[PDB]
Amino acid sequence: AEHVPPYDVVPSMRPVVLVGPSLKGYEVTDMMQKALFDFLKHRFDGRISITRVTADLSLAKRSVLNNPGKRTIIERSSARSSIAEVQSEIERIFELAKSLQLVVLDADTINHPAQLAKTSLAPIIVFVKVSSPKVLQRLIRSRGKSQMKHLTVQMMAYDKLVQCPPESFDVILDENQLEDACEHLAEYLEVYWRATH
Amino acid sequence: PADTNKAFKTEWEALELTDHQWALDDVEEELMAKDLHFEGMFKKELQTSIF
Amino acid sequence: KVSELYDVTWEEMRDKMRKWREENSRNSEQIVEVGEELINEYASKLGDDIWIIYEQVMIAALDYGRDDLALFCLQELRRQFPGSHRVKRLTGMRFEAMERYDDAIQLYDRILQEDPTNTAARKRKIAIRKAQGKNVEAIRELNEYLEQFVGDQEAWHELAELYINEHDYAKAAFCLEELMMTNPHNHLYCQQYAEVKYTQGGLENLELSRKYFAQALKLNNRNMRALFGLYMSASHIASNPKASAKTKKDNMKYASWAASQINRAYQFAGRSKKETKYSLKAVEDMLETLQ
Amino acid sequence: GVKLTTQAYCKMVLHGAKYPHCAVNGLLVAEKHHTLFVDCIPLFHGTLALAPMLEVALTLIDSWCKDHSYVIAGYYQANERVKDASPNQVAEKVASRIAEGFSDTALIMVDNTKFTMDCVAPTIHVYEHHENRWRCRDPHHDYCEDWPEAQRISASLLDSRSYETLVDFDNHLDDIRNDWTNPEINKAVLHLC
Amino acid sequence: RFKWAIELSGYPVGYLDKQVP
Repeated sequence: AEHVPPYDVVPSMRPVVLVGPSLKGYEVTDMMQKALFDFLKHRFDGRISITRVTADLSLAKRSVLNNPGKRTIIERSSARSSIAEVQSEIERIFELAKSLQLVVLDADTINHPAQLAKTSLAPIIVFVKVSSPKVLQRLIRSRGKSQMKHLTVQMMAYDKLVQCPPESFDVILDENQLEDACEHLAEYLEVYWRATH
Repeated sequence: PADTNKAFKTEWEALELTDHQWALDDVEEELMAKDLHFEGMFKKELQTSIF
Repeated sequence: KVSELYDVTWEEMRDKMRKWREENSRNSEQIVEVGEELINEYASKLGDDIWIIYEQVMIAALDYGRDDLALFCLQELRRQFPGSHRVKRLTGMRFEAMERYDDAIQLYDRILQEDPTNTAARKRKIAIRKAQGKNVEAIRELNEYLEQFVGDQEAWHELAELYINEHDYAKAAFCLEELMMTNPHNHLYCQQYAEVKYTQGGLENLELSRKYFAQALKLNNRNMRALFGLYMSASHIASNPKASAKTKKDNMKYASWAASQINRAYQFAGRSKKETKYSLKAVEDMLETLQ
Repeated sequence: GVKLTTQAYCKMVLHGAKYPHCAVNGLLVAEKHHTLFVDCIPLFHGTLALAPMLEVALTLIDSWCKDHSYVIAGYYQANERVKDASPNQVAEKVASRIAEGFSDTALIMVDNTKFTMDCVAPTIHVYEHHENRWRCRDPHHDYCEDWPEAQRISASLLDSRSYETLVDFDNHLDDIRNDWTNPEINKAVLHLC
Repeated sequence: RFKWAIELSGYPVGYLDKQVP
């Protein structure tokens, strides 16, 4: 049936991707993840790599097998998806992992774990969340006068992400202080780095 | 009204001297004079939800 | 909904409900969502504005298949106003929403017996007739009601729609003329009358359709349906093999101008938002339908 | 069977659910089981017995399909009454017009009784053109590529209140900046599998 | 104009039909 070999083709070590607390590309989430990216780059410089991917990566098992049903609607799905660039980015991830240096992915399209599960990447999911929806709403209001038009979609994304089961996520960063979350992520990063070394 | 029959007669007499004068005889020529006013119609943004 | 995906005061909710009341919108879900919260958490804030909200929320909840809120609102309204006639109409609507038509019929007959010059009961009886699929009886009763009470535009529009659904277009055109006579400044009636005349018959009907499409486009310059109809009618009349040369060239000129305006409008649309999918497509439609 | 795909079924359900109190209709396209459909384009809601806008929409959709090598092969309609699922004159006329350019076209009728929230049945009646009439070819068949995945996706989309973003041809005529190809629904059904 | 074209074929107070020039 499945006949799945144990030796599934995966990168040398699992890539790390950050999700939450809202839609990526919006101001609050962008700043929240930018701070963590800067901390990770500065603290662990020398053996840590950062990779940015522009094209969508959520299509890796279905609609990628040249399936007649779903490979037709790939050019008019409001995304730069011509399959070839997806494969090129997958090979890029594999070759970057082959260097045996810990790498992270800045997936501007990924905003939910369940859309990156059936893929063969099997990455590391880092969850950063706000304790209350009211706090997130107040932060959005205080950020500026431009995100008011996009408040509803951000709240929808936040509440949709809340319902995700904890087992889907690998680590949780729900500490109010920036330093606490930074150290919590750094300890896991160092543990994983020592595990493969 | 005071008397229904009086009003009926008055309206009958008033209506008898009215004749049709169509107001759409030369609408096309008036339309063709200038381009349509497509200015100030694609401003703002399409509404997403309530409020 | 306040502090829940939105940040609005109770005044804003009241204004939104009023605006939804002015124009006959039938988005029952949002109306129920706002109304239940307004009733629950801000009942005392509204001095005397809660009764019309009660009626609107009850109607929306009946439309939304949620009868507990409808019963609650009906109980509140009946307690506030004892023996009123609008509350009886709401009760009849609730009865007929549960497929209990005999009780609603007897209730409306009682209402008419108490007051013979009432209008809503007759309309609800016509709605009951329509709900069972009995189209001819509904048309006859609506004709009788219009004979009794002339000057009611909702009934005229409903009769026009019913005649349209039965593929009888001359009487629908007559009703649309009656509606257009009272409201000569509304382009929607002209557009619909032009569509009916287009669908009705042949050459002179097409000429009238083109005339009224032009009139509708003159009244409002943003009506894309009127422009498309004008272009289509001009092209259809131009190619008719039973027309004189003068009419043929006039219709060709009209079609050329309409096509130019359509192309300019689509270029304007494509300038703002970048999709470039119809500007490459409407041109093919114009070219393949030329002459 | 015709073996409808998942995107067409989900878009049809969403269009039918966006306007519960009206009557809706659209088009079905197929690539140039028997004939596998690819997706559907919702046309109109409200009053459907009017010629000019239907003709304009048919011409535009036909040209667009010809550009991308498709062919119009099906016509789906849903009435207003909850106990009415038989074709009317408009549906028969449109289906007969379509049949002259493509063989074994499909006349799909949406059944309001089986229009449950998540799923109880495919709630679809399929009519085939035999001589000069149409017959209900319903041997209790499965007119879907894969019923469980399709019903799961449709139920999830309905529960997510995602029909508020679906846009048909009427909304495109109201404002040109709308899109009748619905990329958002395609993205949602691609991600949610 | 071509191909796609559909023909649908099938006493409110005042209703007359003829002449009156």
